[PDB]
Amino acid sequence: QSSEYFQALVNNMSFVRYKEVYAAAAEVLGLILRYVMERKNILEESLCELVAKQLKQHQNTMEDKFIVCLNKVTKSFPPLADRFMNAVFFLLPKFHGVLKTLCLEVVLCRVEGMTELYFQLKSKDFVQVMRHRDDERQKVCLDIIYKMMPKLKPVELRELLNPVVEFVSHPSTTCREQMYNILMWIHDNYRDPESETDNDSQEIFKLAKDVLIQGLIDENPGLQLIIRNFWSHETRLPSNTLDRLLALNSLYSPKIEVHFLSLATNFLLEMTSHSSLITPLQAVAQRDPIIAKQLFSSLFSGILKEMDKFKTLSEKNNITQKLLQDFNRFLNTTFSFFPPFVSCIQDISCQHAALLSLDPAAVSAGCLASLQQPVGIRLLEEALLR
Amino acid sequence: GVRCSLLRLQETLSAADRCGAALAGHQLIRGLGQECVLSSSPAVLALQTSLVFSRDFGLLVFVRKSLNSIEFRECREEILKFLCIFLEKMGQKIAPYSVEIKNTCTSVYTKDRAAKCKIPALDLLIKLLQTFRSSRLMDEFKIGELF
Amino acid sequence: KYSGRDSLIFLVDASKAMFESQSEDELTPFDMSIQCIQSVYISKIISSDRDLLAVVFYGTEKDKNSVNFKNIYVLQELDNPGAKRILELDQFKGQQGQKRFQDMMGHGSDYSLSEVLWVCANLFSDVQFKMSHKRIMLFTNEDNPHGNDSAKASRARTKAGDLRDTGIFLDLMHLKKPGGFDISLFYRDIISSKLEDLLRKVRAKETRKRALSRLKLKLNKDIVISVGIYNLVQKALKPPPIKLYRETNEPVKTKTRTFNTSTGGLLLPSDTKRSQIYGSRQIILEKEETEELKRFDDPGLMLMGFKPLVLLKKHHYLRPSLFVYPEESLVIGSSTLFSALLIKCLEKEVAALCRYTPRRNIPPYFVALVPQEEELDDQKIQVTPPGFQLVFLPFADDKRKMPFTEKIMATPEQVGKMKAIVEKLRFTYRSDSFENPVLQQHFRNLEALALDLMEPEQAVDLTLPKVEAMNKRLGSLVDEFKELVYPPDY
DNA sequence: GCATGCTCTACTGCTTCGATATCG
DNA sequence: AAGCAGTAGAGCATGC
Repeated sequence: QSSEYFQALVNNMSFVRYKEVYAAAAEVLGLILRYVMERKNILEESLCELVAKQLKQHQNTMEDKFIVCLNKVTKSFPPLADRFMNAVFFLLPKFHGVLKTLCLEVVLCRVEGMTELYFQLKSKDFVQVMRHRDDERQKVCLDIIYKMMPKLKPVELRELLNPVVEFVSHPSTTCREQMYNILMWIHDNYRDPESETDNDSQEIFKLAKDVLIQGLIDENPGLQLIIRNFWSHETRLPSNTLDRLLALNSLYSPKIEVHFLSLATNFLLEMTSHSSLITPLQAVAQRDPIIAKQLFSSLFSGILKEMDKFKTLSEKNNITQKLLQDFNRFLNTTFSFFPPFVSCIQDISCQHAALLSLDPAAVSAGCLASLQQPVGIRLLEEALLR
Repeated sequence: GVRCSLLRLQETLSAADRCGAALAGHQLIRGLGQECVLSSSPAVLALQTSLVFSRDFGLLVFVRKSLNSIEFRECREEILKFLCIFLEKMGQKIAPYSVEIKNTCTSVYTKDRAAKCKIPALDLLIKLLQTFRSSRLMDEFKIGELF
Repeated sequence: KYSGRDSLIFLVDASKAMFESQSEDELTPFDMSIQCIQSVYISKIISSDRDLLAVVFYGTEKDKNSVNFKNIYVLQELDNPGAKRILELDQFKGQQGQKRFQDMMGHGSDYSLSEVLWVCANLFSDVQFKMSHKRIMLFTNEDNPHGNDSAKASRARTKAGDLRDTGIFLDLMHLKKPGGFDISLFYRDIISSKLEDLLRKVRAKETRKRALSRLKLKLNKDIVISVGIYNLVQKALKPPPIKLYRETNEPVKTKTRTFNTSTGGLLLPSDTKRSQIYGSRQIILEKEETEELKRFDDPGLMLMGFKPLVLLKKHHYLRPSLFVYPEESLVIGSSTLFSALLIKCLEKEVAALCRYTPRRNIPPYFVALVPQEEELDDQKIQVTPPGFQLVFLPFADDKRKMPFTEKIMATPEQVGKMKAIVEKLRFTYRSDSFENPVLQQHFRNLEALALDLMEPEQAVDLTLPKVEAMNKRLGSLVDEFKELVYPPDY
């Protein structure tokens, strides 16, 4: 008879004695529950409530093996948290060790079929358990945040992007992979086609722009290749010829200028299509800064000479005024001075007959502590003429 | 990168909630024990032993302060059993910082109550006097009063 | 659990009407609630002084908590009872106390809902000790806080279902708006009036359950049975008199030594011996020999045959009688033999005799073990323990003797008059309630400096008899009962 | 075949509270 | 007497 078999199984699960026996009991209980969940004919509604009464009898007199067994059961069975959601949210505080990881790994599988989720976790001082240097906790909490973000309000999303973007000093490429995935969500979905609904809904766009550029000097390859394949897409930087250069200044962010010249020619040369010679240039560019300086400073003048046909006279004044403004912004906002960059802007400005009036109060202040004085002297003398 | 957690530990204790100061001190002293033993460049090791040893702020004065309590036991215990690994990362170059550690451990023994922390004070004194042998450096410690 | 404790959240209503005098001029229910709160804290400061307490007012204008929801403001965190916390809770009496509440928060708002149960739950979800009881004594009056919208009531009863999921037990103290059972509204799918008990039946007690000894009884040499030896008349007295340094309010923690052989110095306890002196000759021992000569047996109980319950007279005792019971912790399955031996002792009225050495080193004493059976009815009336009782017997020099040379007769007329007197003075003895005069006046005298109300409350004596209430119960038979057969007449 | 990296549960020991013999 | 933690003799997997 079927009504004694599983009863012996679950009464053995009640033998709270050894790390092998009840763990294996909960594991294969989850497996048989999953196969009868797909095999929805009969015999579920006895043993579900049998292990449920065993767990309810378990809970009050013992808790450690209760949470271990519930984690083991919901490791392969989703909906047996619905009878214990207030239980797990109740005794989530004031556990430590691996057991808090067990609670959070339980609650990961039920942050989809929930209503009014954020109040409890905000009451559980969640900004204290996103700031403990264990690794599995900090991976699983970002993994629930990637699910509990797209039901939230910006007045708490701005509270949530304040302690999660202190993870740009983190090991473990999957943790920063989650971190540069949630921001890749948030910048993709807060593009605001003239919404302007808040200060906070335009605050998190800025502090999500700040990291999706600063993560281009990652101390790992491949993870950079993810973000580069994202940036070389449509609706990030357009791809005719000039619009990439015209938008390419705004992702400056002087945390990166060391790499910025090599990155500029990299994005500029990515949209390329007597072939074998252009790819060794991008091979040599990102180790020797000097030939990167020369390549950028020659591509620039080539484009700005071959645009006399296209984008005619009434547009040229707009483009030159914006580029003058942007070069002013570069020289005003840099804090770490880079000589084969400072010389690059002051060696492309001293050729075109609209950018010579660059910034006489800031050019000298750059070239006096950049120690690239004989291009600043040449720039000011050529502007002092004509 | 250190002295941030040092001043954080120094300033977090004065107000109430004497379990929050305990957990924060546990976390930050674990941070110091992670981020000071890992370094190996010898001038920077001298920088660390000149950073954690200051006459106004530091671990010695922080453990001097809150001994009139019962809530700062775990952090003080971690400090007093961390210093017997810090006396073995370095050596007899600590000798002009010795008598303060001797007086610290002597008052911590003759002032506290629980032998969860009273024994590690005698552990630091029994490591230190075993190290610094019978020389000129035994005339600072008044053995005639210690006995 | 033995070192487990019990919490208590006191929830006080203040929105509109409980602050009202009910159009009366006797007392407001708000100050009645503060009377009850201050009395239960003045009781549990000395009765059970390790429980966890909290007090929360709901519905007001401001809000200070850890979750920042409206109309919820606490004053105390879950903690031990603090005399400073009751010296700040006693100021909310009278019109000026009501004014003080009104100018530190006021009252009145669109008050709470499920969210006050939420802040009770998150008050419980934080303290890291062990919990056994978790009760909420709500102080409110009305019987529909959902008097306009049904979603409030639906989410309130769902939230009460989720609080009974983990099982937090709430049972309010309903105030006397009709003085009793008339407003029987739909406040019944939440929970599963009497306040004079909480006002004064909790004066000074203590609560504990330990074991005091876990020994074994040997019948022949090889019948070992594991027993626990509990005590049930604790013979309590006052907490100890700590010494204090004068000005800075600190303890002393003094020391002691021995030295001075007219040379000075310090002598260790290693060189110390014991001695006794008779006139000139002194017998000298070491302390090991002194503690050695009180060694006669192992720790345990030793069977020495049986006795019937007829010779051990109740004139004989020397000890507060203990109680013994079998436990299945050391020797597996000995309660089976204990239940069988209990059955045959209650069926054949027999009682055992034993030799007792409780601690690991003690001279023996002869005890007698007497059977005992429970009493019960439907109200879980558990009043007598099922098991054995230990009466202690004297040995040799205890029973002294009187000079024994006195015997006079009497004459049977006074038996009926004395029957009339004892039936005038007849009463069933007790069930409790003969509380301690010295300890009661001591704890009230400590209370007088604790809360500084005005003075020592004169704790009423109860050991004295009501002399007038037995004078008038007797009547004017006193003088004939003196000189009916024995006139003094100088 | 000797000297290290890595788990492991029973033993023992300190704290907390309560109870009993002791000189005065 | 309850209970609370943490050491440590005792084995397994591994290198020279």
